Amino acid sequence: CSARGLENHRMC
Amino acid sequence: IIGGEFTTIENQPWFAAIYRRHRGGSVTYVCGGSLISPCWVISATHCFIDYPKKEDYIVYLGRSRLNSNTQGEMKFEVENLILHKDYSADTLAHHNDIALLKIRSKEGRCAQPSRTIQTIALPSMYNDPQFGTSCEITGFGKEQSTDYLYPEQLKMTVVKLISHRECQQPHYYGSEVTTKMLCAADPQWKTDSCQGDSGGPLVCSLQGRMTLTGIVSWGRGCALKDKPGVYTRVSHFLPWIRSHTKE
Repeated sequence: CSARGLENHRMC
Repeated sequence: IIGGEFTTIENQPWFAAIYRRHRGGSVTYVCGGSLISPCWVISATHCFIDYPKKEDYIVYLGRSRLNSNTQGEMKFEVENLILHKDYSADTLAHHNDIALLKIRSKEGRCAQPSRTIQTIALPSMYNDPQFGTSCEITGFGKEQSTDYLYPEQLKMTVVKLISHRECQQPHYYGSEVTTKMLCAADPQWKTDSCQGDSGGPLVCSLQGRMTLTGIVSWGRGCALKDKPGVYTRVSHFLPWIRSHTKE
């Protein structure tokens, strides 16, 4: 969640 | 962008800044994108997959700062948000991580070219620079992996393309990387894309033309030894782009 691939994601 | 340099939009005038409105009215930055024609921005599907409704988004062109207006900027709604139907998520290594945003102003118009707003050319099919070639990446992503805040000013850096042979080694990424992806990194691992740079351009000069070679997609951490940035290989999606830009 602190890196590329999870931007704008409901978990993070 | 870890490392690299501050820049303004004149130096990357196809760069698109994509934000999402939250119920209540709060707007937050989502991802980068690249203007490929007056009405179309290209980006990454993983930026939108959790919130696929087009009405949630705002796209700016000609913007150099994250939370301040830049003179000459243009603001657009998303008329259509097109995500790749074969998108998948495996740990972090996203397959087919590419998306299209058709943009339209409140006035019903598309992008108008200026000093700060221009398109980027797409590559020819299966035509990519040789490995070891230097390319640029641009975004508002984190400047340090440990940061909370995004920089307020646009950044860019240079990374070098890494062969699929090298990227597929176990001590790099193994089978996580496919031939539809490109890896790039710094030889000292000291500069890289980071969280919030996703969807942004990797631009290389091919035959004297600035070309959208890749789209920021994923990576393990940022600027870590043996862990390059991984980018959607644009030259492998030309038929997909061409069909969907008629929607």
